[PDB]
Amino acid sequence: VQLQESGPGLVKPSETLSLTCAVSGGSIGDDYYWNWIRQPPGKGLEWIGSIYGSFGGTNYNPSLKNRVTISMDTSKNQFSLKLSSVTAADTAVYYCARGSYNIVVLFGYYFDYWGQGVLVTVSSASTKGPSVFPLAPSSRSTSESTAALGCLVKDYFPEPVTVSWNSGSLTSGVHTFPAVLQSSGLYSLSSVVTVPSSSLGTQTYVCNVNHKPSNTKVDKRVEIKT
Amino acid sequence: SALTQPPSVSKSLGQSVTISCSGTSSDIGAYNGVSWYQHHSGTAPRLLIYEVSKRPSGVSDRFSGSKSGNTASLTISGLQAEDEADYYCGSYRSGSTWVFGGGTRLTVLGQPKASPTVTLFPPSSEELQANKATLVCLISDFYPGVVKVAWKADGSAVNAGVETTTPSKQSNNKYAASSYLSLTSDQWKSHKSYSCQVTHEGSTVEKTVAP
Repeated sequence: VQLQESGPGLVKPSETLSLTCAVSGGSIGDDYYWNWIRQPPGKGLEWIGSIYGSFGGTNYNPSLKNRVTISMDTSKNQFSLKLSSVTAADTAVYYCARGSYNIVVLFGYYFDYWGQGVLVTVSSASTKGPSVFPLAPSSRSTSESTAALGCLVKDYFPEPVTVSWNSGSLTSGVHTFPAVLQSSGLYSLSSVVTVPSSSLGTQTYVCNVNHKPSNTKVDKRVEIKT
Repeated sequence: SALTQPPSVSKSLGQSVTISCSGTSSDIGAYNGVSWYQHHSGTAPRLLIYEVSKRPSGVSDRFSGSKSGNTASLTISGLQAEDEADYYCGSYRSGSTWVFGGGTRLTVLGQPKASPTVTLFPPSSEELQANKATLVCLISDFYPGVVKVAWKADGSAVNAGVETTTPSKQSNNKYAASSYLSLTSDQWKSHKSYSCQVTHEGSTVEKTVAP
């Protein structure tokens, strides 16, 4: 059973946030509660609302019910969220989640299976795709017979960017560092990987930079300085 | 809020902690339905406890839960570094809604001191063509999670152009952080050397790059 959030990471203030949760590994019309829960930065978890699989009845967080509609489509096997008149305080990670129950009036229900979370940022500022530049291998800070190399992922907005290496077939010694935020309003981060010095020249190294908020992907080849 | 937890708790390695969760008679005291959740930065909340004291398969023995009246409690024994996280209680509430606690941030004290490895990269040729230069200073494998970074240019202090991130935990329970020096290609080429200096627990590592 798996849950997967999708939707725009960017939404203008006053406008309506729309997210969908695609449910796999189990039907969505079974005996379950389907939930939206968010976490604004620094704030804690907050239940948004739920819809009941078998009958479609909804319930909402009292202080959000006038702004929220939760829907479900039994074909497509999805449920979804719409949040109206959004403001900066709705900037949050949104999770979908399954609520498993026994007898609600005795034990309530709980959240066993969760999505991974999608960040949504409320902001008038426009989308900005990253510029990617190589970090040329250097051996001085790693162990003997190895070197570290990576990619600077520069000037994007909003979060997040994800980096993988050689299309996910290189996962050993990978470290992607948390983003930094400039006064410009843009983010940057670096991803590095530690590899054998002997393989430089032989093995090609490529960082797969993924920036879904701008629908941009960059596969950057990392070379030695000529 | 709406269910009340301590903002943070700090205990030493091996010790045991208790996280409390004060709610009401329409929640915790109305049902056998308080759940607990572990939330590591970057991944989704993980169910630790459901129906007050039940553990799902895969949750360790060291985690237990109970309740007395309107207050629920989560107990972790044999605290390890990995246990550092934000912990939430939550419950069904009469009227068919659901409410979370505010969350407790657990720190586990007493971990071994680790000095940072420092990796400094020069700007790429490609970026220099565009008349800008970003020096990338990556700081890793340090504990505790606090460093001070300083940048020099031919031995002279730099204050403008610099942005440093808040330390964040790696899988191995040590800390990582990065610092960025944003220059123009003119600046970069006009100095003989740039330096990244990381001070941790009274000790300093310095890496240098050159055009």
